[PDB]
Amino acid sequence: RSIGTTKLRLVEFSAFLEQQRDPDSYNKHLFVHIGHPLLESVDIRQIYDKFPEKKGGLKELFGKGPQNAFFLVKFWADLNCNGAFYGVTSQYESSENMTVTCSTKVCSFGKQVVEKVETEYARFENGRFVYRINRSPMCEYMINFIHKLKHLPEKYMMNSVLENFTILLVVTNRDTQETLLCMACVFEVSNSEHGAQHHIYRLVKD
Amino acid sequence: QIVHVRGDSETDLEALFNAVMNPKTANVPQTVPMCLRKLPASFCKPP
Ligand SMILES: [Cl-]
Repeated sequence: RSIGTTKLRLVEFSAFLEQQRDPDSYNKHLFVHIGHPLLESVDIRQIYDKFPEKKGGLKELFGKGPQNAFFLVKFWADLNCNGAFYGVTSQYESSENMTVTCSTKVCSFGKQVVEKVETEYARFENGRFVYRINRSPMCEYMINFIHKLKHLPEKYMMNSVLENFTILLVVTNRDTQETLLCMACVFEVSNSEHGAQHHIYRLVKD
Repeated sequence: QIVHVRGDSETDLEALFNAVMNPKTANVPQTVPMCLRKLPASFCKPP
């Protein structure tokens, strides 16, 4: 049960808030995290309306394939939190040496409102190629979004707002423009005591 | 990092909330709720 193919695997993903109250005090809160037996599948037609369908959109990407590179992740975000830094850290691995392009699209009502684009180079670690995106800063839209969500009286309202909010992550082989991984993300707010949770699904044609 | 922020991102973000806080006033698209869609039962039941 992992987000990955024979060519690229997402090893770790986490989104967080870091707070440094004084020089001796450090605090880090995770909003969501991945990575720290068979996957269920999801008909991709059930989510096309959740993501951009122009040129370079999910439907087009999925048609080009490989379809085994495509995943839907349902997150329960941990918003239970009180110098502040909002960031995202991720790690990928491959058997092949590549220059990798990582595209993160924030989408509201199925339309792209923000795209972050990062280029990553392989380091050889522990017998394979590894890609690390360390402490990537959250765009202002995300930070303001988390704040407004938190100002809401009840959790069910937050969930209602999240109905229209998705994130699409696409990782591309820079040399071949091949899709390595695509992660379509949907969110609810956690109500558990273990905090953030998630489900991973394979996206399939019908 | 390269970041492309769309023209009305502040408006758009506000639209995200009054869509739920002021539904009859907000002029925003509507959608089938995820938990009502043809998806695995686990989708709205946390592990
Ligand atoms: Cl995890």
